[PDB]
Amino acid sequence: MINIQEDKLVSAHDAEEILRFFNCHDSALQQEATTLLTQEAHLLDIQAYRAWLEHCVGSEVQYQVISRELRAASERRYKLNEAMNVYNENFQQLKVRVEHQLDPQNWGNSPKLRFTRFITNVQAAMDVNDKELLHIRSNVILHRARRGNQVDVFYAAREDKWKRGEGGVRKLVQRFVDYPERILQTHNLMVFL
Amino acid sequence: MINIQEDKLVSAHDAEEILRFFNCHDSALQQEATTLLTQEAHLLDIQAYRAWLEHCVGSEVQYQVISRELRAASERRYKLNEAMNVYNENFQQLKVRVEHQLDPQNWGNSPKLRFTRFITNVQAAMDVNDKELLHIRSNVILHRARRGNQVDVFYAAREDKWKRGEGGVRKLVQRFVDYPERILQTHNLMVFL
Amino acid sequence: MINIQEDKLVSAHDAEEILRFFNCHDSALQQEATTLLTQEAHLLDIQAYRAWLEHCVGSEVQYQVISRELRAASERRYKLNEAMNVYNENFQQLKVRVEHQLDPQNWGNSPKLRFTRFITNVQAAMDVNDKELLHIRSNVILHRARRGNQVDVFYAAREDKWKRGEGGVRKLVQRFVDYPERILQTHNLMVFL
Amino acid sequence: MNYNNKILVSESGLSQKHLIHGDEELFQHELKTIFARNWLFLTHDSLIPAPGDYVTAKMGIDEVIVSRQNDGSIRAFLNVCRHRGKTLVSVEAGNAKGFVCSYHGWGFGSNGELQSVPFEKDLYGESLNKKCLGLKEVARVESFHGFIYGCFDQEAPPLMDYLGDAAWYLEPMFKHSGGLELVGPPGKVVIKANWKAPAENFVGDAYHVGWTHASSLRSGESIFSSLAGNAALPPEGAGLQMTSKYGSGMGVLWDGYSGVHSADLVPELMAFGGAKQERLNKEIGDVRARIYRSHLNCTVFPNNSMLTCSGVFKVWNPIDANTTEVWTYAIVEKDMPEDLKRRLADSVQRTFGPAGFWESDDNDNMETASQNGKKYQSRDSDLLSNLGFGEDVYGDAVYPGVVGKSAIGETSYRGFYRAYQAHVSSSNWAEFEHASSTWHTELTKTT
Amino acid sequence: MNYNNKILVSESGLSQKHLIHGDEELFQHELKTIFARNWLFLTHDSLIPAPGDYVTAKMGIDEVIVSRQNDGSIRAFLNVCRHRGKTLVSVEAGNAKGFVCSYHGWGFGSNGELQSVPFEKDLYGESLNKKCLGLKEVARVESFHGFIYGCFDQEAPPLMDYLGDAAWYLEPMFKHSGGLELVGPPGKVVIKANWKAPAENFVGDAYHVGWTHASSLRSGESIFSSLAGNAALPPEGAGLQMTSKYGSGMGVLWDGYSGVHSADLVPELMAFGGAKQERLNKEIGDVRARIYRSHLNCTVFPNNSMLTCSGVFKVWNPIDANTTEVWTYAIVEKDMPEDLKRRLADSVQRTFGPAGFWESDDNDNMETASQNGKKYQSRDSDLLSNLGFGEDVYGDAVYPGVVGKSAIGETSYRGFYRAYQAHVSSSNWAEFEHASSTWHTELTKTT
Amino acid sequence: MNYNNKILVSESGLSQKHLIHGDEELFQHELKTIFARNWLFLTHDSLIPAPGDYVTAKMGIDEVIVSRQNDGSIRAFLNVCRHRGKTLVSVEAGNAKGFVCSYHGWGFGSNGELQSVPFEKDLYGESLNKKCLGLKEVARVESFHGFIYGCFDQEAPPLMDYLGDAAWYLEPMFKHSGGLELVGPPGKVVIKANWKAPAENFVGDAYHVGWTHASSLRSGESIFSSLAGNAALPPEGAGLQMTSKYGSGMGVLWDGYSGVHSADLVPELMAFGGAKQERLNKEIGDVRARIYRSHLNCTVFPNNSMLTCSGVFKVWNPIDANTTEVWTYAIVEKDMPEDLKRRLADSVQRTFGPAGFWESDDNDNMETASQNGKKYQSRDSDLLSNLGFGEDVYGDAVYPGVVGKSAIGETSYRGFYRAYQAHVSSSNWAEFEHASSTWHTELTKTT
Ligand code: FES
Ligand code: FES
Ligand code: FES
Ligand SMILES: [Fe+3]
Ligand SMILES: [Fe+3]
Ligand SMILES: [Fe+3]
Repeated sequence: MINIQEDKLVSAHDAEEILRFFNCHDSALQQEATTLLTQEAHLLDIQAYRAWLEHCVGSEVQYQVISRELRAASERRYKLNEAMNVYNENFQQLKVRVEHQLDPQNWGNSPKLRFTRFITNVQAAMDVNDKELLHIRSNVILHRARRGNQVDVFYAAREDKWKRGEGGVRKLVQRFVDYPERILQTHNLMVFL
Repeated sequence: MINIQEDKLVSAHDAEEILRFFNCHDSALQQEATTLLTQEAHLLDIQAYRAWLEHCVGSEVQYQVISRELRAASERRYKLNEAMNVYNENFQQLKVRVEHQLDPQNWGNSPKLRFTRFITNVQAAMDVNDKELLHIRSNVILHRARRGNQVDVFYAAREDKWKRGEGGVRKLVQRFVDYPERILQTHNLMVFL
Repeated sequence: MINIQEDKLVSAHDAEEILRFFNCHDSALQQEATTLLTQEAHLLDIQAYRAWLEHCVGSEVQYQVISRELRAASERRYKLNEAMNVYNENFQQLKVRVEHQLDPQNWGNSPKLRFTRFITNVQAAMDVNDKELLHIRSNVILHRARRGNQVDVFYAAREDKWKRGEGGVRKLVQRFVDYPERILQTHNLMVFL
Repeated sequence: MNYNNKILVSESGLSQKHLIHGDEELFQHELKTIFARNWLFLTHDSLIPAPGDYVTAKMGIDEVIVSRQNDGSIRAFLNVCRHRGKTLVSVEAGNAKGFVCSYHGWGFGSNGELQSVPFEKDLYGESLNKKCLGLKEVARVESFHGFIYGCFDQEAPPLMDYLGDAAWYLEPMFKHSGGLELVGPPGKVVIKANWKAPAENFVGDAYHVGWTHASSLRSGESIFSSLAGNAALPPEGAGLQMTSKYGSGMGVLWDGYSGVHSADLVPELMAFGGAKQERLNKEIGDVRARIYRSHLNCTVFPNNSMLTCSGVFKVWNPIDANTTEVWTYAIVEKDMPEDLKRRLADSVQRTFGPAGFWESDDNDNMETASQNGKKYQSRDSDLLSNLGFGEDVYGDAVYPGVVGKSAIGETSYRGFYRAYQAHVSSSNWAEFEHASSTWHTELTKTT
Repeated sequence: MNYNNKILVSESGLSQKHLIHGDEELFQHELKTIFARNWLFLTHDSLIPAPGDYVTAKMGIDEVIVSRQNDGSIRAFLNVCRHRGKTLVSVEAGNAKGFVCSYHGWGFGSNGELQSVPFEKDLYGESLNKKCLGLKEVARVESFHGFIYGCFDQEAPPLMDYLGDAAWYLEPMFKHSGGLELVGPPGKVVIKANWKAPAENFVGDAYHVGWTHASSLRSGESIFSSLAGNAALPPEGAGLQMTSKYGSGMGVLWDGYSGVHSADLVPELMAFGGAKQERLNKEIGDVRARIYRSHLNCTVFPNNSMLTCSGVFKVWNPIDANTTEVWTYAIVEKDMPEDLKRRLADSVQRTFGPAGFWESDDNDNMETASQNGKKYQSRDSDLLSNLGFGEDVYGDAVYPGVVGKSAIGETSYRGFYRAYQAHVSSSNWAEFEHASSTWHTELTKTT
Repeated sequence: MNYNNKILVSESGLSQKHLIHGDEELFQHELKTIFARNWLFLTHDSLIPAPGDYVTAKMGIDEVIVSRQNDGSIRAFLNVCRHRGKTLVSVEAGNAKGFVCSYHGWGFGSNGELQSVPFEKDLYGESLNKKCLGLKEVARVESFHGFIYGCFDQEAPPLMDYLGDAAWYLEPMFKHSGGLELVGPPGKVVIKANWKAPAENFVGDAYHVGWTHASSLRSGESIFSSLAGNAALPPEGAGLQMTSKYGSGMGVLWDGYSGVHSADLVPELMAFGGAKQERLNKEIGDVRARIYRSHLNCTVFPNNSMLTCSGVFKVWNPIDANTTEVWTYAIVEKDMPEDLKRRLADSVQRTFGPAGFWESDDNDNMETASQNGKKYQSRDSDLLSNLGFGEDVYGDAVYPGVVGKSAIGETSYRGFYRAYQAHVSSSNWAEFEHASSTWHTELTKTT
């Protein structure tokens, strides 16, 4: 579909990702993906982090959120690290973050935080080579309220890979987010997108 | 699914509500619920409040939005009223609010307000004992603009019960919202979530 | 459904538009519309503006976004232009805007902007007289981030007409948005809603 | 601006410069001369009844912890750790024997004392004088029939004296009814108005009700529904207005016991209040028993307002000159049946809470009036409060205070602004008193 | 800062301290010495043609109601109630015989008079002097060929004199073409720039067009498309620049009647303007008839700008030092066919409106230039406006004003800032005049 | 406020007025006396290694371009065009031989010189003195082993002298390890705290770790995990604290080479640092080789902090009194294997980055402490920093600087605030020096 020499603002990665969804439309896969994501978001919104790990997250997961340095659209010489990892977590590292959330001496969690997640624009396609691997794209608005008058709203597109694991349950094996805001105005990014 | 002794941040109510959706998935019920909510939101967005009452709201409705006092995550002794009711309306009380909106001397309504509602994350399940009672969960972003430069955005999860009434039309018989922001920064909460 | 003499806040246009969706529900049309809009939003989000024009936009398109002057709810005498056109574009005018975006001397595009679109509340109905014309209504939240700390969020309802064009591809032939905020607080409205 | 000389409020309270609702330098000056000086509402006994119970409250822009002591008294402290200044308590209410700071773990008692410091022996040795490191304590904390007020200024008049002539009007409901309870938690909403806009509105504004609240009156079907759209003026003798030396004031609307409550609660309330009134006739006399079941719209200077009978209780917490955080509680009579109290509490929030349809009518009035105070051509303009001037009395045989014997007027605005001007131009309570030695004469001129 | 002595603008307008775009104390000072003193754009006859028609407009940070009187005149009033200061009118335009305040219901006429007060007889008696309670009136309201300006200062020069030498350049289009209409409603957008950044840009900035608007020039295919990316400098004698005593100024680009309009409108416009020019040659002479159909980029001091021919009409409404509310209208010639007027109006918004692709090119320029004015190391730095200095003339036989006989220069910046500095350092119009007694000599030094 | 006389910091640094974290006038004063005067972190050699490489950085509220010159040196310039003040460079890093302004197209070299102006010949002729129109240059740019700092004040001490006694502690890691690299790009997050809150926390706050970070210590399983919840005090001689004349200071925790890194990296790090230490014993001696692999929590005055070994490198960029933009980089030893550097860089962001679970523990501490500084009753209150006072030494035979021979104390706060007060009360570097002639005696009183 996309020629990136003509569509000059489109990255090679973005053009690759779109081809994956335009071709095969599978209406029931879109519906399975919607259910999966709605249930994940429900668990996260009620802060059932252990349940999220147990039911939504695969043992081989890579959970990654990057922040890309601002560079010239015309930049061709400067070749140093383009991005940093806000998150780049394996299952054990996610478990550490979950323990931190549940610890009774996490003072920042009292009074209890309030999360509301809005998941939209779900697209789903099976991978062409690994027929057990489901590609899911979705957008999230995440609202976090705490301590009377603190309100932070996060906005992101998520590129996921999900795979059937134990009990035949589809679990997240990769999440990739390129966070759109370079300087965060939300105090921190301490939320599971 | 959820053990609240292990998932220490999850309330008993939240764990109860989630069990209701994880079990029975009924793809066509999810679709009926989506239609119902999209149509309700359309009527509300165009300020057809009488039509909303007539077509979406059951005569036995309880329409409730609470604000919960901030208490210690570890609090076990202090046992006074935990929440206040921003809304706790029966059908007649909703009708009063609707008349107030339509009154030609409601000065705050001139010039006309602009509403846009975004409904996401719809889940639906029939009740286990009353087979005529449909549980619907959904999240809303509500955008309200008025008077040139006033913009307020509301974010909430809604726990609804809907039941077939007259003409066989599914109508709202309970809406419950636990409003996530303790101190409102939107001038007021004078919107139908 | 709506009597605008009783539902005093509802405009004739709004009451007309709603009748179109309440009557015929066609579950698969709703699904086709959802796909169309999700794909359009994906192309726009990755800034594949040429691909958007080629794949989503009909040659006979009218792409219109108005800003309505604030007038008294009771106003009956003053009869001058009620609105101005933020956009009122034919295909050639959209192409001009697309060239402007892709021009290597559009300094405002370096570093690259980040867009995330959230499309919700999709409704779809075939037109009663032209059976080749599909009416689609949807709501959009559009998030635009640039230059470290600039973040603008747009909110709108879109009334679209889509029609099969060449290759049998459904393309946009009319988009109408009545922008809800009278004074924009987003620096500009230079985004494709 | 020289606050000693600047005439912000004209003689007799007749007018005020519009800038008082918008000027940020004046707002900063009010923190000192209004909020650090005067009595401010904290909480009710009913919200902290047991030893160790506490709530947080604002006093001006400061936050305080208000805690029930072991001996039954209440003490209040700045919610700020004595070490590096972190906010100590992050919740709104609870029960505890002390508060531990989450920064370095200093532990303070419910009595404010520094009780423990992590590794004190190994780190400070005997060097730390904990006795001098207790939380900063609110100098004065006093009760008016269960309602707890605080004052940073040790020189303030006792709360009872501060209420002045207003106390006589509150007592039937606050004392002789058997007592009130505050039903929490409060609604909390930020409005873009100066704290004085809702304060003045509740202290003395009956004039606006018929026009501002036309839609709510018509829709809600309350006992005042005939006022809707200024279709009818209240009868002669439908009420009165009063004000007092220290600025507190109120309107009295005779017999309006059901207040703003919609038709669904009118019969039950009118029965309840009438039955209590019959018993009170023998104890406090006919006039005062009638006051008990009359609707009082009152401001306790500076920023605490209420509607008795309607049961609305407000704190207008100042944030900046065009920002206020509104706290809304319900007040109920302790001896009402519990089901009535629940329904009354819901009805207060229904009308005057965060989604209060009445309160929403007032939003634009307050916000634009306040914001216009910043606009260049309006700063030096005069807000008018001359309605009824030259007809007020003082020292009446039956009704105490400076009193306007009419339901609608601006008597209470004049007394509120007289007290406000005396405070802003004074350095301490002695100077306020000197500035106020002929307060009632100033208010009744041309009478 | 001592505005009497502080050199914010250097001699001959050659440079300005960067802080002028960021300093909030100076912004407050401008409200007084710029906006309360000078003529400000309100509306057009075409927007309020009939008795009772009104619009709201800003004058600096103040809001005013501008109303067509029964006798055909226009009066303007502060949009602020005389009672407790509420904003009177909440809409942008309409038709009415009066305005009733939604707070307590005071009713003011279209003429500003207090006409009615609810229950006046029962409440105020004969005590209320309504005659003294009319809306605060804008002292001066004058028309320039249908374009209505207001001034709070009764001592201001008449609008025609205030336009000075700029009037001669505007007249062909404003007067001799048969007249203009303003097509509303305006686009309205908030930018994070000081009002002076777009003001200076429109008054005299041809230099930026080829570089800033490279993408719009290339994409839109307008009659100026060859400038794209500074690929080509305009011919010798392609235009000129002028400025005037009271600060108004403009660029003239000879013959550019289709202006920024994209190729789709070029042939029709070039035909229309050329045909009118041929008729005007006999009435006003060749030079002035050519001016009619030449593109003028003008600022009417302080904050009203326009592009004739392109038909863009702007108000840069000040909010604070780094915030401006931009209003964008289209101007059309009354005798154009209606279909052309509609298309021209859409094209103005397409290029310079809220989604104007040209206007968007300017956003970063204006916003960062303004915001850099707050940065510590930049506050005392000098913005340069020396291009063409020492080549300007005054009293030319053909072109009036201080004139730079080149299309690109900074002549108009220098005159704008000369007038700005004279106002900010002056207490009233008499002092501005004294400060301006050698204005053109100051501007033409080294010539 | 009179900064010459106002005691914001008490003798010996023992206490500070809480207003210093909230007062906006003082913030403006700091721009002058702190940020325009002192050395500020810009970048690392590793981020701009090749000719033409550049980054943007903040210096206080100013933005600068930092560019590698052809001759290998680094020069820095205000990121502000010399014409009309537009921000020149809108990206964070890149490679270029110059920077062209997008407003009117002026082209500046990597060396700051004005190199080209569009149509210079036709427009300016020979009139434009480009030689005087170069970008405003940062007076001083110096390197500390690859780490580049800038200073607007030509009179500042050389960077090495400015680091004073702190340099001795940094050298083992910064110099003797073979050198460090900064791994970019940085995380960037805005917090609602004054820049001094995180600055003071990193300079000298070991006391808070066990309590504030209880959850992170317990969850992460780092070499300091036993501190969780103040369950255990570190051994005697577990470390020390130091401070220096110009305000820089640090804590030293002996042997803590794996720092905050979770168990997954502990064995690899402890092996790596231990092996290097064994080689360093012969080159720099046992004590200094041990310092190399000990955890230093340091602030380089005023607003640059780091945790060596953990590899966290912070810039607390000031925005206003209650707003700070936090930049977070990872530091790694150049001779670590590349896979270890990648994992170490991820672990730094995992713990202390935008989603850093440790850094999040500190948010409320810093934000509320800062915001409480604005609250009326707290402005004049005293933040305490007396822990360990009277036990500090100066001129120790082994450890230089003012030194507290204990792991936990407030020695480094006292030296930071002593230097801060000397700067805020001084007009230039000469006056700071005069104010600092007995700095170490002031700090060791009662010892
Ligand atoms: S700030 Fe409270 S213990 Fe240190
Ligand atoms: S404020 Fe307008 S009538 Fe009172
Ligand atoms: S502002 Fe940079 S070239 Fe003019
Ligand atoms: Fe009211
Ligand atoms: Fe431009
Ligand atoms: Fe910490």
